[PDB]
Amino acid sequence: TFDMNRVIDEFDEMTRNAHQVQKQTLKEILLKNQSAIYLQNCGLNGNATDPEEAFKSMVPLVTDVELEPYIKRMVDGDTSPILTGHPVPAISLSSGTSQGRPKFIPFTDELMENTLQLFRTAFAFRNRDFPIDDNGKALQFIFSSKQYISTGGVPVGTATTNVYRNPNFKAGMKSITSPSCSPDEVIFSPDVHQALYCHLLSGILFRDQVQYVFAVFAHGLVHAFRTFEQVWEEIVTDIKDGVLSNRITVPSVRTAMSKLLTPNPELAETIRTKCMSLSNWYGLIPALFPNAKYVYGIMTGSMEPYVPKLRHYAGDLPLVSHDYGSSEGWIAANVTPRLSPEEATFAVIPNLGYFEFLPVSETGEGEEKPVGLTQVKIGEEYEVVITNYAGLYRYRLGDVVKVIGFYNNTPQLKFICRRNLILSINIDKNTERDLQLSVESAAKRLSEEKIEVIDFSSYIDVSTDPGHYAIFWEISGETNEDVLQDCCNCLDRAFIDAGYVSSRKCKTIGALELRVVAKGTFRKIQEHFLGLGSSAGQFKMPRCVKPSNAKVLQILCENVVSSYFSTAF
Amino acid sequence: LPILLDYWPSMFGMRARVALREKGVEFEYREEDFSNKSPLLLQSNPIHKKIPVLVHNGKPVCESLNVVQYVDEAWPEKNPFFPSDPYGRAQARFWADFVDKKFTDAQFKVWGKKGEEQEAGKKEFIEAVKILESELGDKPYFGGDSFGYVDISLITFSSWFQAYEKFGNFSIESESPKLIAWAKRCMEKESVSKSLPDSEKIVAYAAEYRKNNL
Amino acid sequence: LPILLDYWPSMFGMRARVALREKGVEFEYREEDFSNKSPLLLQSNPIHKKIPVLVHNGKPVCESLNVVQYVDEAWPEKNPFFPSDPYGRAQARFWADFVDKKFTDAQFKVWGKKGEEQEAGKKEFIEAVKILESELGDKPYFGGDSFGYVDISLITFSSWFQAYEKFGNFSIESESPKLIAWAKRCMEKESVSKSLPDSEKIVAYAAEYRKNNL
Ligand SMILES: N[C@@H](CCC(=O)N[C@@H](CS)C(=O)NCC(=O)O)C(=O)O
Ligand SMILES: N[C@@H](CCC(=O)N[C@@H](CS)C(=O)NCC(=O)O)C(=O)O
Ligand SMILES: CC/C=C\C[C@H]1C(=O)CC[C@@H]1CC(=O)O
Ligand SMILES: CC(C)C[C@H](N)C(=O)O
Ligand SMILES: [Mg+2]
Repeated sequence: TFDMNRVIDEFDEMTRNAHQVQKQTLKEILLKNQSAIYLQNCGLNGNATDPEEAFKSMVPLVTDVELEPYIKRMVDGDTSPILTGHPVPAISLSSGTSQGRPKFIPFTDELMENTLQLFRTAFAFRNRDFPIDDNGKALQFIFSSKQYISTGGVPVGTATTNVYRNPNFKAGMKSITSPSCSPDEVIFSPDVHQALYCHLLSGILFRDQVQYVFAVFAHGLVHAFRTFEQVWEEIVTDIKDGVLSNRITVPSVRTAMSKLLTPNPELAETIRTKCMSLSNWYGLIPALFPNAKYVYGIMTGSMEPYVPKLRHYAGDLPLVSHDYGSSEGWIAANVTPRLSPEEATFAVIPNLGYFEFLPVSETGEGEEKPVGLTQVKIGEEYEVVITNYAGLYRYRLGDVVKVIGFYNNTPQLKFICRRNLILSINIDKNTERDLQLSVESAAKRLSEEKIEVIDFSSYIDVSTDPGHYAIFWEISGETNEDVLQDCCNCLDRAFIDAGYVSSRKCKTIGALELRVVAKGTFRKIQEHFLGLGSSAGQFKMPRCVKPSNAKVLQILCENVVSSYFSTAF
Repeated sequence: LPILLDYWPSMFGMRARVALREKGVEFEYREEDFSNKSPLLLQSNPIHKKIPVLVHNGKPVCESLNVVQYVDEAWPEKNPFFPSDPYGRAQARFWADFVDKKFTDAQFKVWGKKGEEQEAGKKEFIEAVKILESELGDKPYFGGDSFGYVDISLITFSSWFQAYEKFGNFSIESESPKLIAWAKRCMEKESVSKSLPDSEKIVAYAAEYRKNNL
Repeated sequence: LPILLDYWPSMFGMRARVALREKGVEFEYREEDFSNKSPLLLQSNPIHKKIPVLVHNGKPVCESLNVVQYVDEAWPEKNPFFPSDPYGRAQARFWADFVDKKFTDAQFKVWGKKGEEQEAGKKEFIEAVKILESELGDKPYFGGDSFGYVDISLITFSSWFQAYEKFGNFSIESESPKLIAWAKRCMEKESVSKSLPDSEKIVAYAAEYRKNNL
């Protein structure tokens, strides 16, 4: 049960128990997993009198490339348990690359647990610094409308979807947050761009009680407020006449909004009367809801260049920093949210995993062995190592973080990085230049509509005979199908090489399926990435999917605003 | 050459077959007519008259877990079912007893009963599979880094997942895929791929045992 | 210091106490009010909520037979309950299983129920005590040349024999003497001579159970 004092006391003790609890976490992981095949080749059996010593001395370090085959063995047809154990109910993807190739990472119900508990503690602490009213709400531009079923009839999943459409999510977060503005069906709407045309509109639906504005990233709020900033005369028109815009086309969300709507005209006088009075939006977040205690999101790392505009958007309202963890590993929680974003540090909750840190202290990098969590030295930057419920045992994520201080017996970390970058040559290309170029060439047909492309990805589908690629696009607005079909065609029309030619001209590989994506999914990608447990080097988004890419994959199938097979060819 | 007195649809006997095949032992199969139980069967087990029965060096082993364990202890050189420490074997035993009793009685209600015990049986079976799913935390197998003792204990019910999926009208996969999936990992080895007969035979037979009595 | 979660009339708890005391461990005993199952008990086994529970290294060990083999594996240098061979071990496990099934149930019927249920229970226990008599044959014990595993498993039921005799209004000794006889032989071990409560009190507990459910 989510309360204030008893839990923060338990967390305090938890961060004091740090060595014991982290140890117990390791013991919990191996006791729950003495059966892993990789562990057999490592020489494990549980117990032992030199367990920590034997684990740190006998099980080797692994990369994305080497963890790819096993979880891959887990996901496709062979619903076989391997690295962790149980064929996880959902699989996750990793930023940066695995030799340009995808990376699979298991997701467990224990992870949902990690989420509930971390959100539980952090929310209690922020409520300690920025208390909120229990009868109000919060503007959450949070999304998880997409759900995909992998090549074996097994779901693969992002942290977001695996959390929101999770069975205990509604039961789990009822006490830890301020009630959601949008109906779940609108959140889970098959069209996230218009869907949360409806998000601005829903959070905006209950402004006076919206206790805070939420997106996990500064940039999340930034494009959410550039997109908040992308619908006014229309939102007003839609809500005014009681009739939503022609922009909206999905039957479930249309049913929802129409269900909500009735024609009201004076309020119009109001929205404009306030809005542009300021010198073009300083203090915009307070302007839209005057009483939101804060703007909560990831403010360090890659969001460092987005915090200013957001700040420049949030005005005088304080900007509060976010905790760190993911579908791959959970590390730190911020329990002192009142700290501004630049100085911000986050303490690590111990039972979320078993972490180790490789020093960069020598030159670059330095041939030094991993040291304990509290064995790490203050002020130094280390490489994060993960041993958690997610299939990472003594695994190198590949990011850099600094120890600023200690919250009691558990150390404070800091992130100043960006990319986990040393790439290698791929096989989901179709040169990245070729892919980016495909998007560019096909997108102008959309640019005819006064728009710019914001993001993209792709996926190789060998379920089908013949196999067929599926290209994904994130764009600014809603348009007709004809242009999209033409876009798919051009996507095929820009894969400039002869190989593609031989293939689809023949059809040993089927026509591209263009499942155009709604706004914010790739944003969900960056968002599920910089917060992953390691360091701020988590932003190189893999452009095309080999069966082993999952987070954008969970973010692949359901929200097909439209999905088409080339009518040409 | 060791003798096995067993039943082709019996899960427990199947545990024995999975063990003897899993290690590397040539062994002979004997089918037992419960109506006309063999003389060696009457002599080996005159009390329970149960299976599987493994006559080795002239002395028989009765009960499934007993035959399997007997196998692990007799030839402990290659693929050990147990972990090195007492507590690991302990987990294997606690969970094995879980598999053979509450789990087995619940499934028994599912395939062999009508009315109330079938529904209650459905509930018991589902909660049981999720608790077993939970304890496993995330283990590819059960007892150790590879094929386990309790692995042997529950794998034979994977030949019965179909009958429960049809009789219980539940999908033990969509509600707990990881367990059935655990079973299809184990199916890739030839021990279960050759010890346990076809699933359809078991669902049909179970339907026939239902046909025979009310 | 090993912590035992025990119940005074628990033949099973007695299986644990007899096991540990037989080997050579100094332990502490905690009496349970199952009305109020202990916080560590509800943490040891949160679903079964059953004893005996032996706590070692902060690890709860559950189930009676499980607990005694746990005893064997915990201090394997002095007093083993098993012989060296796998087959002998299999025999011991087999007969222990014998002790747990029809026998325990049979006694449960003889002292816990009456009438139509009762005589069935009485013929079943006389049958069981008889097969028991036959397999005992000559051995001072059961599970080995000395004090054994299953000796631990079945010696503890000998304090309930008084109850079986009175409610049963029987005499299990005339039909099968060597068993109870063997029991008082085994009573000389300090393991059972200090772990098992008085039989009059046990008879009285049976009296309470009976007076409550008539
Ligand atoms: N605990 C035993 C139970 C064995 C058992 O009852 N087996 C059935 C065959 S599936 C049997 O022997 N039935 C005797 C009969 O039908 O009379 C085990 O796990 O093997
Ligand atoms: N098969 C069990 C039998 C244990 C047993 O009967 N325990 C009883 C002691 S009377 C118990 O703990 N009952 C708990 C309750 O029903 O409250 C074992 O040997 O561990
Ligand atoms: C326990 C938090 C799980 C939810 C995770 C996401 C949110 O909704 C807040 C950011 C967080 C991303 C992160 O902690 O890395
Ligand atoms: C777990 C979810 C609430 C958020 C997660 N960071 C994601 O974007 O996938
Ligand atoms: Mg997100």
